Amino acid sequence: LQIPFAMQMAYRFNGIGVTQNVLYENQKLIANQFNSAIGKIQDSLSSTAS
Amino acid sequence: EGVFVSNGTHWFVTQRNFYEPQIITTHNTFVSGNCDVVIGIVNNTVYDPLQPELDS
Ligand SMILES: *[C@@H]1O[C@H](CO)[C@@H](O)[C@H](O)[C@H]1NC(C)=O
Ligand SMILES: *[C@@H]1O[C@H](CO)[C@@H](O)[C@H](O)[C@H]1NC(C)=O
Ligand SMILES: *[C@@H]1O[C@H](CO)[C@@H](O)[C@H](O)[C@H]1NC(C)=O
Repeated sequence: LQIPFAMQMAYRFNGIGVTQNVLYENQKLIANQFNSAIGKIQDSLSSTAS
Repeated sequence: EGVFVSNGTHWFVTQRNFYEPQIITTHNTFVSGNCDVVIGIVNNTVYDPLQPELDS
């Protein structure tokens, strides 16, 4: 069943007991923290095999 | 709890897993701050069942 990704993330916040408005008010911060955190995976696995 | 929904003329609130449309009210919804912060927010009336009780 399709749903907009920002609303799926608001439900996944509401699942950990953080109220939905915390995501919609901080959506740019959360998107930037996520995009940056995936960049560190890409750089970690690129940097070393271990 | 639930999600906001429309079919191109009215806005309703439903539970997530089975279509059950309700009028949008101060009982079905909570406030947080002003309009200008939320991406994709829409303009609709929210009903308040106290106001007809004060009018009657
Ligand atoms: C959908 O469209 C019909 C015709 O305008 C209307 O009667 C109905 O209340 C609307 N419901 C929603 C969810 O928009
Ligand atoms: C949704 O997509 C349309 C283009 O199809 C765009 O004009 C609109 O600004 C977008 N709205 C949101 C809330 O992202
Ligand atoms: C919502 O309502 C306000 C006040 O009537 C208006 O300034 C604004 O342009 C409206 N926005 C939309 C998306 O209709």
